Amino acid sequence: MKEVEKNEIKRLSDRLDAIRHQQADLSLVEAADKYAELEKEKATLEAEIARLREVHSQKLSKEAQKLMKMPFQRAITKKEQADMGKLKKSVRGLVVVHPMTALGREMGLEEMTGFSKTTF
Repeated sequence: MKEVEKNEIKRLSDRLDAIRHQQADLSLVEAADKYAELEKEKATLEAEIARLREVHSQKLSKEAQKLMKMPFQRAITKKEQADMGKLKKSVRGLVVVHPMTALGREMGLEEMTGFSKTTF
């Protein structure tokens, strides 16, 4: 489905990036005005996108936030790692997140993790 949502995060990023590079060219000495307002525009851009990303921190993501409040869960031993195929099917579709992947690096995971609504 793709959703195109990723294009929007790229957009607001390009906005702030262009602003701080614009303030790279602008010194606080030569632009004790233009640089200062751009600091304000920045300050509010942040405050906004962080008000948004506090909604999206308290509720980190949809899936993520529910993975955190899951009933039956763990980080999977090498024993059930070798048996991933019999592991995931018995649970009736388990949810498994890898540590070295970005999602696992960000949520803090140093081990292969699993999660479900069903026992395992």
